[PDB]
Amino acid sequence: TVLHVQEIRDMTPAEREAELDDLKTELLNARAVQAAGGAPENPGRIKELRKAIARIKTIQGEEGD
Amino acid sequence: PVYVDFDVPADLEDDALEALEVARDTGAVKKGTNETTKSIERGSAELVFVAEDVQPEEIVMHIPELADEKGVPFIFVEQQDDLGHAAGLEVGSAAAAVTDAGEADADVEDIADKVEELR
Amino acid sequence: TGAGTPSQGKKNTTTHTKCRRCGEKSYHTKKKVCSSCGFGKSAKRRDYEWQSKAGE
Amino acid sequence: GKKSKATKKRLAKLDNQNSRVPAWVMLKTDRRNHKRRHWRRNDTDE
Amino acid sequence: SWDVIKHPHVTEKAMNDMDFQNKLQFAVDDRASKGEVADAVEEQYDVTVEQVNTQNTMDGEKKAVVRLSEDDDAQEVASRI
Amino acid sequence: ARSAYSYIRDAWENPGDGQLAELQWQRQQEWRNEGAVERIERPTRLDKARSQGYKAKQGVIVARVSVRKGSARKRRHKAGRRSKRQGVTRITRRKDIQRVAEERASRTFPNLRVLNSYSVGQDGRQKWHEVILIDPNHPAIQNDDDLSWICADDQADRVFRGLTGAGRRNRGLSGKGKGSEKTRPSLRSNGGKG
RNA sequence: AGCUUUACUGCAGGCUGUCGCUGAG
RNA sequence: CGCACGGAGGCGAAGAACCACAGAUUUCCGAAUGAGAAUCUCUAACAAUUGCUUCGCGCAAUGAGGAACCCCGAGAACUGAAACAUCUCAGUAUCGGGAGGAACAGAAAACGCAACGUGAUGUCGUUAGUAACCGCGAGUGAACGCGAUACAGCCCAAAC
Ligand SMILES: [Cl-]
Ligand SMILES: [Cl-]
Ligand SMILES: [K+]
Ligand SMILES: [Mg+2]
Ligand SMILES: [Mg+2]
Ligand SMILES: [Mg+2]
Ligand SMILES: [Mg+2]
Ligand SMILES: [Mg+2]
Ligand SMILES: [Mg+2]
Ligand SMILES: [Mg+2]
Ligand SMILES: [Mg+2]
Ligand SMILES: [Mg+2]
Ligand SMILES: [Mg+2]
Ligand code: NA
Ligand code: NA
Ligand code: NA
Ligand code: NA
Ligand code: NA
Ligand code: NA
Ligand code: NA
Ligand code: NA
Ligand code: NA
Ligand code: NA
Ligand code: NA
Repeated sequence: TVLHVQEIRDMTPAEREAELDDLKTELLNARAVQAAGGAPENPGRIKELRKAIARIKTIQGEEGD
Repeated sequence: PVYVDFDVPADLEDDALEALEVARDTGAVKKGTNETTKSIERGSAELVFVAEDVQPEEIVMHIPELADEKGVPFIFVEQQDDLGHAAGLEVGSAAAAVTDAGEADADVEDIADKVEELR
Repeated sequence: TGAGTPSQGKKNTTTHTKCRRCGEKSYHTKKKVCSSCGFGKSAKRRDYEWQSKAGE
Repeated sequence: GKKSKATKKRLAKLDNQNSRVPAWVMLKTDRRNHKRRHWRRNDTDE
Repeated sequence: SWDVIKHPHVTEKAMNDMDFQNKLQFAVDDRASKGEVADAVEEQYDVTVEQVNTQNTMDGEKKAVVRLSEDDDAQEVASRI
Repeated sequence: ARSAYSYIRDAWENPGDGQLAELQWQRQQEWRNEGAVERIERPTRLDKARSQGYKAKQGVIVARVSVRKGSARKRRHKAGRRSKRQGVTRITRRKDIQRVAEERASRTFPNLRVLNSYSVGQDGRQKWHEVILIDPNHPAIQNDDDLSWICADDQADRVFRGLTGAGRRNRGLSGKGKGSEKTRPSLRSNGGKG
């Protein structure tokens, strides 16, 4: 959603890796907030964060990084 | 070993192989037991060579007695790759025959005689 | 001593355990052989024709 | 008894499986865990 | 590839270690050693790890009790998340 | 004229006479000290090997195998049996020693396939057979118009399914007419009565 | 069905001759 | 936004859902193959057996599975004979080894309606419960040929 396939492909190898580490961190902080039973959640995004990472990783494979 | 009834002196074997080398370049030779065997049978054999390091021995056992009942002279060689090399092959050879020497007819002749004498 | 109830009290030995290969609780930890799939005895999986009716 | 790391994971899972069907699943399906195991009354593997 | 840190283990007991001993507790991957748990933590939060204690929980996950140096303050670190 | 080979052949018609006799009395001494399966660089009976498909080429292997002589090594019954089935001493196996030899060889060389085998004598308590095996995976053979046939998948483990020459003979498939009612096309399809 | 024996019939096993391995005077 | 009809939230006209083909990812144990181990652990690995070989695991092979079918080996007993031993149950059950999408067989040292004839092999129908076997008891039991199906014929060893 907020992140599309093209946008990922228009990135440079170093831009994807950077975007990856970004997503991972957001994900980790979403999980942390969930660990604390934090309700300011948005269940739809924690689900998205995982798909995004999958997409970025998938493209890195396709693009040879 | 089983088909060998006499030991050929190193020196004699040296001369023999020598004649063989000139035999191929001056006259004609047959390489390989099958070809050798046919020479002895067809009579076109003058001097035949047999290696002493053949395994299985059946491959050559028949040469001695065959040559006798054909008057064709024969001599033994220790190595197998030495006879093969002398005949001009990259590989070894269990037996070879000088089908009409060449500028060696003199030598071959004496070698044939030297062996008869060697009993 | 009765072979019944009174002899049931000493049974605190572990033999058959979850099998690393087939997942059944048949791995004899003392024999190191699975009574179900043959793990530890056979590379091939344990199987017999008598495990079903002859014509089936 | 001395449990290994693998045995511990399995026991752990069995404990988790030993929970109830969440209340919302009842509603979500307009309306039972057949795998409820008691430590005393039942017997796990291994 | 598996990540080392899974998430913060927040429970009353976890708090006490945080407020009273400058310790943070994490649910980490069970294939991670104390040393790996140490690094990962320092990298993800920019702090200095003094000691790490682990436990393989009856939940199937591995718990780590990490003590920070006097320089860092567990409470403040845990707050930003 | 006679081939040199014909002499090897003619000598083996009477392994108990002539030079061959002395040869055997000697070899078997070394043989009795070798193992169950011995790979050998050259066929002891060249004529026979070549006659059976042998070839001085890459991927063609030969190994001598020794098997014990005699009837079946059988265990006496440990439960009720009618007199008919109480035998031990006179029972013989339905597979001949040469076939046992071909199998032991093929198991020694898991990647190879049995092409054929031939006898090379026996002493008082054992028989020796030389088995010719082929590497179905070597390109030297995959490209040989005379042997590439053994490369097909359906030739896998041919010796264990009795597709060998000694196999088919032992299966009573020699005759194409009278006497082979229970053998062709297979022992099993004929109810195992062959 | 277990058991017995100079019940009937067989089967292991032991002993013994013979052939092969096995050759020289 | 599976079964799964809740709560919250989200995705889709940047064409999602869903379907087809192709690709990515694909933890640990497992033939399980670096070594050990009840799915974990210890310090670079085709373990083991082979073929080729630059003789170095460099290039390859094997292993295990599968509903039954198929091929090669090992091979009962209850039962029937109104007892029972040969016979029968039966080359059945069961066991060992192994192939393939089918196996196996197969181009005559055949047949032998004996012929001035047929012409690789399976299989189906028949020949026939015939011939043959058998305490000649109970029982057991083909083939050639014929009508069909489908058809296809070749390569070495040796001589030179
Ligand atoms: Cl094979
Ligand atoms: Cl006819
Ligand atoms: K019976
Ligand atoms: Mg009792
Ligand atoms: Mg609980
Ligand atoms: Mg500890
Ligand atoms: Mg009785
Ligand atoms: Mg392993
Ligand atoms: Mg009866
Ligand atoms: Mg068939
Ligand atoms: Mg009667
Ligand atoms: Mg019958
Ligand atoms: Mg007939
Ligand atoms: Na219990
Ligand atoms: Na957790
Ligand atoms: Na093999
Ligand atoms: Na028969
Ligand atoms: Na009784
Ligand atoms: Na997958
Ligand atoms: Na391999
Ligand atoms: Na190597
Ligand atoms: Na009766
Ligand atoms: Na009776
Ligand atoms: Na009878």
